[PDB]
Amino acid sequence: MVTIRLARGGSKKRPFYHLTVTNSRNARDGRFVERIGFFNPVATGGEVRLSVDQERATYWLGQGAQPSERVAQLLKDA
Amino acid sequence: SMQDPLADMLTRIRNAQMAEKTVVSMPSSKLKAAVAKVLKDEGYIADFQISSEVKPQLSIELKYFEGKPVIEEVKRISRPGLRQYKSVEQLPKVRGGLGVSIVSTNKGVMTDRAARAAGVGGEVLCTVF
Amino acid sequence: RTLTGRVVSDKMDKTVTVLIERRVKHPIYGKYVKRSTKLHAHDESNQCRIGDLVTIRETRPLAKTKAWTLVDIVER
Amino acid sequence: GYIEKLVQVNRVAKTVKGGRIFAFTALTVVGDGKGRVGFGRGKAREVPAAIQKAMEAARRNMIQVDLNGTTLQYPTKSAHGASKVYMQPASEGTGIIAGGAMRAVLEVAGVQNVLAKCYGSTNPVNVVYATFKGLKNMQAPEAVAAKRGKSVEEIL
Amino acid sequence: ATINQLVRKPRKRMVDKSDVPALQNCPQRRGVCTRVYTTTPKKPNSALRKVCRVRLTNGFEVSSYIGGEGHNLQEHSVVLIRGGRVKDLPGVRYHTVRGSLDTSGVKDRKQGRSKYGAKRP
Amino acid sequence: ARYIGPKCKLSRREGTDLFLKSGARALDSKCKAENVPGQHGQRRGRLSDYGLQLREKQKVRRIYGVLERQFRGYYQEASRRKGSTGENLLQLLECRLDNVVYRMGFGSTRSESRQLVSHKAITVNGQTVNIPSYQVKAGDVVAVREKSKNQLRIAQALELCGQRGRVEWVEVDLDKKAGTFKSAPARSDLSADINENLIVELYSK
RNA sequence: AACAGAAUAAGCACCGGCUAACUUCGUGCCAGCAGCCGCGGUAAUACGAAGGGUGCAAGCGUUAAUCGGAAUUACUGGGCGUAAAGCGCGCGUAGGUGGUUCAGCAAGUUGGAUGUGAAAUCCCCGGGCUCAACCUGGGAACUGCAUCCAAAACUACUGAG
RNA sequence: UAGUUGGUGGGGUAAAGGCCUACCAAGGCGACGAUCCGUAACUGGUCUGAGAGGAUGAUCAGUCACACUGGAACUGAGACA
Ligand SMILES: [Mg+2]
Ligand SMILES: [Mg+2]
Ligand SMILES: [Mg+2]
Ligand SMILES: [Mg+2]
Ligand SMILES: [Mg+2]
Ligand SMILES: [Mg+2]
Repeated sequence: MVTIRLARGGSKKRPFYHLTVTNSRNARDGRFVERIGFFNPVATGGEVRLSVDQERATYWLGQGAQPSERVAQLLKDA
Repeated sequence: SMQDPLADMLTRIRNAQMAEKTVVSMPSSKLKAAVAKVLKDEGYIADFQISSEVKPQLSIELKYFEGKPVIEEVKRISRPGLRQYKSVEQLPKVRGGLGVSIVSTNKGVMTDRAARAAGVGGEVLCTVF
Repeated sequence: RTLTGRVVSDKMDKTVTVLIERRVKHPIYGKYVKRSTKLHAHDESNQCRIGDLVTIRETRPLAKTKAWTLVDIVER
Repeated sequence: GYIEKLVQVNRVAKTVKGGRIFAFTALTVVGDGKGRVGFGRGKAREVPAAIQKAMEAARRNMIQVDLNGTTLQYPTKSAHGASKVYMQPASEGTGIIAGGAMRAVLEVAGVQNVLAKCYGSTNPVNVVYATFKGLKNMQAPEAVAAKRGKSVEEIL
Repeated sequence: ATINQLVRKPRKRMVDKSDVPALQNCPQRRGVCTRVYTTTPKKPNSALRKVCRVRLTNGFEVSSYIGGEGHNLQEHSVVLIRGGRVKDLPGVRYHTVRGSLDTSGVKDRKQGRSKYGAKRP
Repeated sequence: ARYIGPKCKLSRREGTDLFLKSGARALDSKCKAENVPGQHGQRRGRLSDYGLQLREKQKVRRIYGVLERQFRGYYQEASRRKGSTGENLLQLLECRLDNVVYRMGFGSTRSESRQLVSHKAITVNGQTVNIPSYQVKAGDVVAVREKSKNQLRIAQALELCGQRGRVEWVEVDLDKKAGTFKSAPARSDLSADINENLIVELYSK
């Protein structure tokens, strides 16, 4: 299956996720089909937490992309 | 058996301005007769004449603002066997834009200041100061 | 996609051989060399001569080392 | 005028018979800080007297240099002997970056942005000739423009 | 050379080789010693230099040099050699680290002690 | 690592005032700045041509208190920015926080201003800064923390502002002790003894 | 946020020239030094010490290993009368280069469009960690290769002189 | 260099092919460096350089190749694990 899930970038104790669409049998930090947004939990000041783009998420979700548990709510809270 | 005609027109010009001649006469072609038009409009020679019938000549009169001549150096760039082609970005500039450089473009033989205005690259011929 | 070369061989059966010339430039010395190319175009009717000027195109492989075919003979 | 700058000092000799007679030579360039320079070479029998002789010949037979104002006019390349010299004008913040004996010419001329390099044989008494053929043959265009200015400067 | 020759035979850059041929790409090397000579230098000097000959763990049998002012180096004792080309002696291409394994440095020395391996008083 | 030791001795080799001692008592009375330090303080002659450029670089590096690992770091940010690396090298040494505390006049020496930052007594945007490297911007309201407004180190130093004047890119208020860094300095308020064409040339070769 | 108190916390190489920084004391062709020049034979600013001084700092030095400087394999950018370097002289195949007028063509060439050149890295403008390293948003770039459209000066090919 | 290089007929595999076989034919490649010897996993990139270039492929990422040595197939969507 293909799936929409979260990567992990940044230092220790300061994460920064990436909404990628990947084949399911890959690594976390490995290859991907494309990337559509990010998610910053520790965003402070001028930083933006959610930055999903609704165009490609309209495209992939109509072709059987299968989201994760956190991405079940982050697309919902837009 | 001369292999390149246009490096022979420039050689006679450079030599005659050390014998302090005035008139120079070499055989002509439809390219040499267009280069000397460009050197006249930029201004390095007096005039030029295509005056014969079956061996058409080219009679060039030279300038001397001082005892030193007006052309101080000239070299051939696209020597036959190198064939130097340049686009508009990589097109060279001689002496910070005080010499002339002659580039054979899609719209005729013109100088570097003209084709860069029109945005047409081409083939370099020489770098006259 | 369509190439052009000249024939050098008629020895095999339903199989012709072309030479495709090419001017690549040298990567550091700025000069256009000529370097050749020699294919095995699939002939079809055993009717080309040594010294022709023909035209090839690419198909699926027919034998091994023979994937190009013959479009048409241009000139003798 | 007079701003002095020394470059070289040697110990030349001369064999006569008995012993060997020593002598000192010196090379000193003198400029004005605006574009009038002059170099000088003197030989004498001691250091405080050979420098004075080379200073006097510097402020005779001087050169007027037509600088653009702390820079040059255009990239040029001159040579003398087995010594080849390249110079091209630079930006504002970059100082003079050259080797040993082209700094001393290009200080007292008043230029500040020279970006030079010398090839071939490095001879401090002979790279100076390679520099002064370059500077004394500048043009400083007396023209109506630059991108247009090839109808009134070529007749100059 | 013209351009049409360099296409046919391009410019092949010549290569060098290591002035330290033993201890192949490594900064130090240990070895056990065999003989402690005391040889004489070349012509414009006059001295009596002290030279030990070492068999490494590579199997090579190369001479070495011992610095300092006095060495306790009896034979069959391990050392730790390093590079360094002595201009005076012929055939000597290796120094010897003091204070590392067996040579145990020098004594009563107060200038440049990290060289020759001396402590701080 | 700072520099802890004698401080006339640095001013005594380079042969200038250099503004290192605190009070307005006297130059060359605490110091005796007539000679090069050491034993052979009488012999002189012919500073080498490389030694002139190192002498200019070491002068600028001892006014402010940097070390060379930091100083080359400022030199990289000079050559990054657009135009006139000499002026840009100075304006990254002017915007540093231990300089601006000295320019406002909250200390006698520059090394006193380093200690007032280091003990959390200085704020920048209303929040505490204890780093003597903080590059301040145009319009940062440097103020003094209320727990130490009664220190005589700050009160006495404002009478040492009389022999200094205002540098006309700051403004200081002698009641609430809240300076305002107005704008960047120009290349006119800096003294002509420093040279922006010897330090740039030293880092080529 | 509060309490203790200046208390809890500095070395390392070098100083004859290149090369910033120097004089006394031992030693006397001995011991020893060294990146190269080279010092030491009884007054050593070079060996060993002592004062002094200069460089860097929580690090400093040596060794090993690449690229620079090296226009010292030179495309950009060198040479061959005597310094190293023109075959003993011819003829000639593959190959390289082509006098002069038109005409055609568009393979080179120039301009443009589309598809591509993974993300990171480098560069530019910003944004977060008390600053910085670090993390991160947007752009340029990736010099390429391919498919189309146009121009025709020069080279190629073709036709005529 | 003799399944070697093509042709034809038949097999074989998810799929084109000397992949395999039976006869036919005597071809194929090579100084633009085949063949053989010696070494080495390649790439996006890193390190120097003003630039052109020169070395080099640790950590991070893509691809390949192995799982004590040499073979071999089964199971299965997909392994010669
Ligand atoms: Mg203490
Ligand atoms: Mg000593
Ligand atoms: Mg080179
Ligand atoms: Mg012949
Ligand atoms: Mg990328
Ligand atoms: Mg270089």
